[PDB]
Formats: sequence, structure tokens, C-alpha cells
Amino acid sequence: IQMTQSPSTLSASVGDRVTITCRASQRIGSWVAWYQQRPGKAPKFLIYNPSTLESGVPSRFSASGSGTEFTLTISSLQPDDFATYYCQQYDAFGQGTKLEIKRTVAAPSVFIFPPSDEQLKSGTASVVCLLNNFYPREAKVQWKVDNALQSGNSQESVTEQDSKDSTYSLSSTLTLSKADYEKHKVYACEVTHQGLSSPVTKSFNRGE
Amino acid sequence: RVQPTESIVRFPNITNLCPFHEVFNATTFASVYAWNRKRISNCVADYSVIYNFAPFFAFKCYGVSPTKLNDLCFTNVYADSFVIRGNEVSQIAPGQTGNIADYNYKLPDDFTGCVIAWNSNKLDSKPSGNYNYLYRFLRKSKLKPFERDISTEIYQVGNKPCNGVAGPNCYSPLQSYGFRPTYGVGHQPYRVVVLSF
Amino acid sequence: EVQLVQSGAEVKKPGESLKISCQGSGYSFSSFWIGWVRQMPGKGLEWMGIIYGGDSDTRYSPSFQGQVSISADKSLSTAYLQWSSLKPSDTAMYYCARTFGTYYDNTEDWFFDFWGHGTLVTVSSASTKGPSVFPLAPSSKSTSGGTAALGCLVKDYFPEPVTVSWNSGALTSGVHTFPAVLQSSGLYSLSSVVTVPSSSLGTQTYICNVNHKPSNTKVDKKVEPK
Ligand SMILES: *[C@@H]1O[C@H](CO)[C@@H](O)[C@H](O)[C@H]1NC(C)=O
Repeated sequence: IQMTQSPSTLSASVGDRVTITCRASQRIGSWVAWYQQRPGKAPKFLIYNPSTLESGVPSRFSASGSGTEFTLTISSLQPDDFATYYCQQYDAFGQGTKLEIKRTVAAPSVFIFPPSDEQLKSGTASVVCLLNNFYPREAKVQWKVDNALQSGNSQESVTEQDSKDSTYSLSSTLTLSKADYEKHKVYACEVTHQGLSSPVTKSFNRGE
Repeated sequence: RVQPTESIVRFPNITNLCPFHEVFNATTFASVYAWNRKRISNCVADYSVIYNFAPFFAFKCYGVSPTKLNDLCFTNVYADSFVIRGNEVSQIAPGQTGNIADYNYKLPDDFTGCVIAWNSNKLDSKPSGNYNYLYRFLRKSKLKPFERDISTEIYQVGNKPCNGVAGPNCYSPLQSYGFRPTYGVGHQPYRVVVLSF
Repeated sequence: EVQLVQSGAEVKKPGESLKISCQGSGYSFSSFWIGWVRQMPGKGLEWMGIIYGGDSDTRYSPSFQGQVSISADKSLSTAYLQWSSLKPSDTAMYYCARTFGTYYDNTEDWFFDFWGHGTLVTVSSASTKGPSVFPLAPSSKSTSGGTAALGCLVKDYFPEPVTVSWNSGALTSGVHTFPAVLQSSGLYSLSSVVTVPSSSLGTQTYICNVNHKPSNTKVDKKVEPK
């Protein structure tokens, strides 16, 4: 049994209705289990059967299900409802559907930093490229060393979406040695974003 | 006065083992109003097959020792299987009064044999309730020993006539247990096998 | 209230053995199943196996049979997950949870209604190493949008975590402490940046504070402009 969640990432605002879908490979029973996982927290069980939660307090979450297709619907979203959702029956967990808040597309303020002299005294070199306050998380960073594209030595770190202005930040680290830093001159950061029509490049040369 | 010099044992020369294993690990046990009776005959009764099962809530034998059952021969062996609650296990005994003894499963006063009951919450509970197990709680008279009543006729409790429709004073005699894992051990499902010799 | 309490975080060498407890309270332990769920970092939930609390009836996943052993002690009302030989692919968050479903029907009600808080198991051939902190200085060409950016780079430490503050907790606006990445040396790296006004560089001193608790290292680096 394999369980596949049909949106991988959905965008919504505070106070809407969100429908997410989980489909099984073979035919299973009437309902599936739904879980909500905030980042850094344990998963919290939401619903299996809607007749079980028929207390005096009405339920925010609703669920429907055929033998293959299953559906979790959130009628109103709080800011605590933007998390990763999982479907499960017995031993098959679906891959998670992540809800992000939706806002206007913001351009990233690109910065580049030179590697420090103390790391060059240690023996390595780290050139980092900062991307601040961009709303769609798809952003591509290419490291060009002396106008030649490098790969396999760059690591990216993306923060979570902010609680105040609901944007993202990325940090790309290019790791070289001391001799590989002193061999070449031009270092550039090519950033592809949806909010920028042209690729904005902030660059520095060795020394200066 | 003259002492015996030898001891001889003459049993019949059969090697078939009795199917106590098929009684004790059946996937579905019966309800107590419609309990299952299996006749055990023409086999070798090894009672150590019972001992490699679960730690029993009750292994109470009446008229016989439990450690001497491998030394005896029996005429008619019956195995009666059903599912009850945990606070009705003592009601499967001679000389008892209640709902299981009076209306579902009655043991005689001159009963010989064993009553073996073990907890089966893992097999016969659902979190919303297991409604496949029923008991009779309304009947005009008490049961005779080993009398099965599987009737579903609509019972009248008032002076009005009743015409098969459960209305004002008309009730079905079969009530469900509704077994849950959140219950206590007196309301959890227990599987009972009664061996009658 | 039904509560599940797990053991603490574990840092192990590869080849060692580990046993993890899950203690249940507020419910009858012998009437319910306890299951184990792993989560690799950045990944989803994976079902490992369940045990029944009454007679230790254990079912494993086919991707976890023989790799782990699941036991239970009903007198202490607890369950255990145990490795024989630890591998570096066992670095995960492990959750114990309570479940109950139909025995001969896998498609009926096998849901985890109550969850433990999780234990974090990291396996690496690496020792408790303090971090090196490098300043990430602004420039005259960094005046973009009327504001500047400066930060600190926290490199080559083991294990997690590192707490980074700015100006002893004063500047808590525009700070972005990035999530840590694992390098190809068994050591972690992090960046902690702030966005400052460009005219407030000379008037205000910007010192970042880096604390790494398993090596007891508290290092303070002032970020001068360049
Ligand atoms: C087994 O018992 C039968 C009588 O029931 C007898 O005829 C037969 O010879 C016996 N066989 C052996 C091997 O003793």
C-alpha cells in the first residue's frame, strides 16, 4: 500500500477553506488518519472518523473518503494551522503537504560576503551569498568563479517563513581551499527569482 | 494382603491428537446467545496444548483436577466457545444467577469439566466499539442447562399487545456489548472455552 | 490525560548499542499498542513497528525487520526500541505513539491518537568540538535599498545545537539565524545575519554571541565594517 498526497505545497491566507487530497494505491477502508506537524513539534492527530468527534463543540476539520481518494478540509485557517499534513492508514505514510501563507511577490535583497582572513589563516575559505525577504521559495543560486560555473561545493540554508512579514531568506555557502581562493579572481552570485526579471548579481574580486 | 507385583496400562492404540488448538485459536469466536459447541471424540487428548496459550484469567476445573487430565479417559467431550465481559467470568460456574447464566449460557449443578477464560481485548475490540457481540437480556423464563436460544422475536414488557415492531413497550432481546480498548478490565472482551466431560 | 514521555537526546559512535524508552501514563498500558515512527531530517514519517502492551505481540515493517528490536515492560508501563549496531543512517527523530486497530484487518482504525515528544538520535564518528566564528563584514557596495547586512559564520562544530544572540539579546529585529547544514566532515555550519541601517554602523557596536553547550564554548565576535 502506497499513499500519495496530491498537493505537495499549497499557499493560502488566514480565513479560507483548504482542501487537500490523499490517494492510495490499492483499495483500503472508509477513512484515513490525518496529522498536523508544526516544525520542531510532534505530530498531532486531527481526524479519522468525523462521527467520533461529534461532541458539543463543533469541529474545524472535516474529512471525506472513498475507497481510494481521501480528502481533508480545513474550514477556517488560524496562523497555527500553517504546518505539514500527513495521511496514514496502517503502515503507509503519505509524503507531507505543507501549507505556506500567501502574500505579494517580494524581490530578494542580494548580498555577497568575502571570506575572512582568520579562515584564510585556518586554511579554508567560505564565500556566502545572502538572499533576504523573497516570497516564493524557488530561488536558484549559481556560483561562478572567474566566470566559470562551479558545482558540488555549494550548500544552501533556507529559513522558515516569518511570523511577521511572511517571507524567506536563503544563504548559499561556497567552500574552497586557501590555494583555490588565491588561484582565481572573479567570484559572482547569480540569483534567479520570479520577482526579478533579470538575474541580479552582486560580485566581488579577490583583494580590492 | 497379597501385594501387586506389576502395573499394566491398557489404552486404545490411536495416535490422533484432539483439536483443542483449533478451538483455542479460532479467528472469530461466537456470541454468548449463540455459543459454539464442538464435539471432541476419537482422539488422544493432550491437555498441554492448552498450557502454551495465554496466561488465563480463569482456569477453574469442577469435579476434576487440572493436573490429572492427562491420566483420564472421557466418554463425551464438548468444547463451548463464546465471548463475554470480564465481570461475568465468575457467572460461568454452577449455581449462578444473573444475565449470562439465566438467559445466555447455563451450567448444570452437577457439572464436571473446566472453564478456561482469557482476556481478548487485542482480538475483539475496536476504538469506535465492537458491535458484533450480543447478549440476551430479556426472556420470559430462565434457561435450562445447555439450552441455546437464538430467537430474535420482539419482546413485550407492557400490557399492550405487540406486533413485531419495536415501539412503545416493545424491545429486542439482544443488546450489544460495544467493546472498546478504553474500557476497564471488567468490561473488556474475554474469550471463554468450557470443556464438559 | 494520556501522556507519553520519552528518553533524552542521544549522540552515539557508530557500532554502539542503544535502547530508547517510552513511558505511558493516564491510560491502561496493557490495553493498547505502542508504535515507533522515525523521521529523517528534512524527510517524512516512516512506520517502524508496533507492540501490544499485554503480551508483547510485535509487528515490524519489512524495511525494519532485523535492524531494530521492539520490547515492552508492562510492569513499568513502558516500551523500548533497541539497536544492536548503530549506523550513521540512523540519525533521526524517533516518536513513540499510542494506537489500536483491528487485528485481522489492517484497513480499520490504526491511527496514532497520542504521540510522544520525540527523541533525537545522531550517529557520527566525530567528537564534541567547539565552533570557529568568523565575522561577515559589510562593505561600501553593500548599501542596497538604503540598508546594510552583517553577520557571523559559525563553522566546524559537533553536535547540535548552537544558540546565537546579537548584542546580548538587544538586537532582535531583522535577525535571521539560518538552519544548520551538515558538511562532508561530520561537522556542522551555520550563518546568523542581521540587517542594520547603513548610517548606524559607526554609532552602534555589533557583537554576535555564539554559545555551544556540549563543548561549553561561549565566544563573542564583534563585526567591524570593512
Ligand atoms: C490396534 O487395536 C485393534 C483393536 O481396536 C487391533 O485389532 C489391532 O491389532 C491393534 N494394532 C496394534 C499394532 O496393536
